[PDB]
Amino acid sequence: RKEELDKKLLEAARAGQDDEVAALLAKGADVNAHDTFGFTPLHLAALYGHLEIVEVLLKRGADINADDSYGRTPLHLAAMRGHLEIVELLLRWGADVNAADEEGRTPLHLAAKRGHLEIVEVLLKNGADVNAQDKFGKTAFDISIDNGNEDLAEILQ
Amino acid sequence: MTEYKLVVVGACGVGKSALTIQLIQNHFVDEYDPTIEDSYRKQVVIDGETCLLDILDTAGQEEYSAMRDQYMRTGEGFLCVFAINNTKSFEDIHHYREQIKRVKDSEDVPMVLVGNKCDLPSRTVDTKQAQDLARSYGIPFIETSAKTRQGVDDAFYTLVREIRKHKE
Ligand SMILES: *CCC(=O)N1CCN(c2nc(=O)n(-c3c(C)ccnc3C(C)C)c3nc(-c4c(O)cccc4F)c(F)cc23)[C@@H](C)C1
Ligand SMILES: Nc1nc2c(ncn2[C@@H]2O[C@H](COP(=O)(O)OP(=O)(O)O)[C@@H](O)[C@H]2O)c(=O)[nH]1
Ligand SMILES: [Mg+2]
Repeated sequence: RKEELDKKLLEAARAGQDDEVAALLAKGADVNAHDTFGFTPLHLAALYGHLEIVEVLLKRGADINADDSYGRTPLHLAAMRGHLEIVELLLRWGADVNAADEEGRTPLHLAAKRGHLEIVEVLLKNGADVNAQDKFGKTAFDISIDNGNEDLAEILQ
Repeated sequence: MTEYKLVVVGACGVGKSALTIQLIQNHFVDEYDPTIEDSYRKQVVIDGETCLLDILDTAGQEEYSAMRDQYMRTGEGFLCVFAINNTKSFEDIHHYREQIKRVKDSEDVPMVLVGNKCDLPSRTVDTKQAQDLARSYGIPFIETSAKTRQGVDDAFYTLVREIRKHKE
């Protein structure tokens, strides 16, 4: 029952059915439920670009700082997917800007590696450590140099 | 340390994410997000030497992705993973191989054929056909099973050794 309801909530968040998400939340589902890897409904809602589902989960009490088995918070997924509205909403709710995953990758590092300039500048505006170092000794500037993107290097400087 | 820029390519549901997670965290994920594409860094010991593996789990169906194509061009080895219980994936392995050949624009590209889901007893792709395809392509074939974590390390080490042989 509880597991099935949580799985239905996760599937509704992944698919992008706001009505189904609202109905499942009204039916007793858990906003902090995690799947096998650890993706909470907020993780999937941020990953798949459903701003309304993200807002509903945040209002209902979703753990915004929760992380999956690899330490990736929903901010990490929203940054790696290049969702400007989602990252702005997550930062507006006090998400851990300098959060670290199992490799110690700041969401700034993920946004730089993917190639999302707007996400990078938005994260920097809200206090993102440019000098942040992962577990392998690579910063955002190093990632920009490796990618060779001149615009990313200009923004990071 | 040597940073090997590995890539893992294949069809949907073949187990690329499962293999990568088994290598990185040594635990199998029964269900994983179909469209998660991220790079995992691992410190391994091969032939007594410490090496760094930077493995990309290509799982995005988008036609254009600057990070993905840059990683593919800069990649040094490719794991072509297919499910033995899925003939369609085995057929699409050739399409992935020719796509990688066109992108890299190189005749000799380090590739390793991987047959995932070896634990399942309803095998659909015969081992003989896969071995014949591998020997025709001149690349090793390794059978892996992410659920039991058998052959994953062997497949990754074979890819690394093939990369080293191509470099030398
Ligand atoms: C179920 C989700 C999943 O596992 N996926 C794996 C990645 N993927 C995928 N899809 C896809 O259509 N192509 C592709 C491209 C980008 C261009 C032309 N043809 C194809 C298909 C018909 C093979 C993917 N291409 C690559 C890839 C290309 O194309 C060239 C060089 C190196 C490559 F890796 C790829 F890695 C994944 C592709 C879908 C099925 C989602
Ligand atoms: N029994 C078994 N199942 C597997 C194995 N590898 C992957 N799977 C299953 O394949 C399903 C989809 O794999 P997925 O993680 O999506 O691979 P991907 O599509 O390449 O990212 C998962 O639910 C796994 O249970 C394996 O080695 N053995
Ligand atoms: Mg995947």
